[PDB]
Amino acid sequence: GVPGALSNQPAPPNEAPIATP
Amino acid sequence: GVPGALSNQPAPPNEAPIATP
Amino acid sequence: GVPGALSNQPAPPNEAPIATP
Amino acid sequence: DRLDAALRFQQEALNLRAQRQEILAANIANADTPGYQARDIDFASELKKVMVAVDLLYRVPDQPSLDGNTVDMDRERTQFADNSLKYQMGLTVLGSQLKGMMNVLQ
Amino acid sequence: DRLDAALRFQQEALNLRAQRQEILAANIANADTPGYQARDIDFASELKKVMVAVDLLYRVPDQPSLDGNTVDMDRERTQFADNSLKYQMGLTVLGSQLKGMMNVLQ
Amino acid sequence: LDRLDAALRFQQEALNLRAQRQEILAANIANADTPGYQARDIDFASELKKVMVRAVDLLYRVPDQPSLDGNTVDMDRERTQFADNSLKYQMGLTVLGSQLKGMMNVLQ
Amino acid sequence: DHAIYTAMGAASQTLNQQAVTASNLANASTPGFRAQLNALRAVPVDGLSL
Amino acid sequence: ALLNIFDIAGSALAAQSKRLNVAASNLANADSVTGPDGQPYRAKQVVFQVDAAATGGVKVASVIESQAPEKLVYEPGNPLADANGYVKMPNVDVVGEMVNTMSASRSYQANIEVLNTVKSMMLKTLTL
Amino acid sequence: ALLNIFDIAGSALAAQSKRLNVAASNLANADSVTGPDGQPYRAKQVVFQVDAATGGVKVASVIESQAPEKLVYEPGNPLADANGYVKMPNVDVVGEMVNTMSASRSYQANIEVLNTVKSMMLKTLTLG
Amino acid sequence: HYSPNGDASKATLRSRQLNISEQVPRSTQRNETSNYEVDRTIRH
Amino acid sequence: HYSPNGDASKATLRSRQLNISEQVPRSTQRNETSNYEVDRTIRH
Repeated sequence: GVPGALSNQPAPPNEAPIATP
Repeated sequence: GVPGALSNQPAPPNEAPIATP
Repeated sequence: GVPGALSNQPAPPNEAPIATP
Repeated sequence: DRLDAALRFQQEALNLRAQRQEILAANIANADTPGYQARDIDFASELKKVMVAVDLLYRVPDQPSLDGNTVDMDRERTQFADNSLKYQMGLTVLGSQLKGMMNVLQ
Repeated sequence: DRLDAALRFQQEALNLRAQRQEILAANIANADTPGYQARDIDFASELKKVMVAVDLLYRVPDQPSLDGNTVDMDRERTQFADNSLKYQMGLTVLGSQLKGMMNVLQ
Repeated sequence: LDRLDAALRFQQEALNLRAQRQEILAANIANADTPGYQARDIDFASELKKVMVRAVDLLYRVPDQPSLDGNTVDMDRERTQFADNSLKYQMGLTVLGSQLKGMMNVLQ
Repeated sequence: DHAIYTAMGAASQTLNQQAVTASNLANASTPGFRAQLNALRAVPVDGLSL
Repeated sequence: ALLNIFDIAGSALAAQSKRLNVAASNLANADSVTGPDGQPYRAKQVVFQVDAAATGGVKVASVIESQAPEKLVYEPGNPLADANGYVKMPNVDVVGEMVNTMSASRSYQANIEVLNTVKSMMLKTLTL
Repeated sequence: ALLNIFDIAGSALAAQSKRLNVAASNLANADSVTGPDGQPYRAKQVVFQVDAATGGVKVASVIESQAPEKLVYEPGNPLADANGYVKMPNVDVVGEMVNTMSASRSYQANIEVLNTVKSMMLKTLTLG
Repeated sequence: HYSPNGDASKATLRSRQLNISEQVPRSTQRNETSNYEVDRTIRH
Repeated sequence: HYSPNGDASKATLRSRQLNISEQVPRSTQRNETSNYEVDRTIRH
């Protein structure tokens, strides 16, 4: 939820697609 | 081994050849 | 003799002549 | 016994503060490795469970990064300062309590 | 002699800490001498041997250097700080043990 | 002498020699800029051994590196000398204090 | 700490190459002259690790 | 559980120093036409790893040459040129090396401060 | 032995001071054309050695570097040789500008070492 | 009189401790403490 | 009277300690402590 809080699961990995698939 | 660890025999001499014979 | 040691002989004065006579 | 029970809570708080300090140091030292997730522990729940290894959980990311790292320097620094000050306070409380327990014997 | 041995364990620990501190100071002072090899000792095994004439080992280099100097700076500085802290810890443990032994005779 | 002074004469003489040596070190610190000055020091071990038999001679210190003005008092070497001299003075002070405290405690 | 030495060596060699170029430019009218080329060569040092 | 802080911070310091050395080497050899053997210089960079025996300090695994294709310029009057008269030059990003040096220096400072604070707390712990 | 630290760090201080003085002298004489008797100024360097296992650092000697003199053409000068090439000092500038900084950093580091060792020695002086 | 126990074929060990390290630059190490027991004859 | 026990063929060791280090620049080391037992004859 609010950034900086505690979560039990990792966030999904980040990606920066140059062009949409 | 890993850098910063301890080992029995010293490091070999370091050389910087200008041109390989 | 070795620098930093103790010797009972005072050192001779230091001089810096501009040109050798 | 009674002597250990009088100091168990303060000692465990000190130990948990030390462990959280180590976690913060690790996840501030790994600030450049991509794919590394920030780590920390829930201090209140950990202390209550131990007074009744160590459980740790990931931190909610603040801003996205392409490499994958999810550590925020200012947040880590504030948490580090808070934990250091609370550890110092716990040490002071324990020292005062021990000094009083020693003084009662004269 | 029982007192001798009981304090001897910590006394030898302190002595080896002092020796390691001296070696660290030496390789700090000679940190810019070309053709120098970093030297250190293994505290745990050395203490075991002394409890049951000191040999020193060459520190593993981390980066090459043309002038033949292998003594790093950061690793040995952290080692210096750790050794100083552990020497102080041993000193205060020995002092506490001695004071506890003394105050019984009052 | 006496049985009491016999034990503590060595430590008293060590303390006095430490005080004189520190005075000489402070003097050559204060005269660090006077040209033509020569650093002076005391051969502590030889002087202590000579005194513990029965003023103190001065030995010139060898110059580290030459200077034009003729001043020959170094700075780093003499500073290390001053620091270690003060440290050993405090060591002797605490040793003598421990001896006197033991002597007093025996008489209680 | 030793990372300063590679940078200072690079600066010194750049100064030498600048000197060579200046020498080439100085004699821009001497008959029958041949210019002096210049280049930088990498000289890695092979230690123990990393 | 408080003496591992020195190990973690020292590992971080060593890794940052290695990264700074690599960046300095790239900046120095940005325009190296050839090496000793004859092959053109290629940019290098470190590969970090998590030094967990569970999390701990950072650790440099190895050094790898960048997989980006090296640049090539036209110079037929050079013995290094191939059949097409193209001589290979290293592919170094000067801005990349600059910002790498900046980030490495800042992380170095942060780790120094962490180590100093932890040393102070350890020193004060003994006064129990 | 914890007393040997004092005469190890004093040796380090003396060696670094000598190195700094040599660098300063070379920078001052970077452009001097002659000596007291027509001998051109030559860059000088110090030789470090271990006192001896291992111990402090002592300056073995001071030696003039054996490099060709960057000779220049001034035919209308008494010091000129048969071809009119006078000899100039072979002193760079980056070398000394980096030597001064390195010597200062080492001097400060040894000062810190001596401070810490003196503090812990004084602390040990009141055992129990 | 004491019978010789130098030869390892009929020594009489009461204790022992045999440490062996080995790294590979084939560094080595071999420590060995031994406590013996000895025969004895006494005539008067 | 004491019988000689210099030759290792019939020494009478009570203790021993034989450390052997070796690195490879073939540095070496060999420490050896030995406690003996000796014959004895006494006439009056």
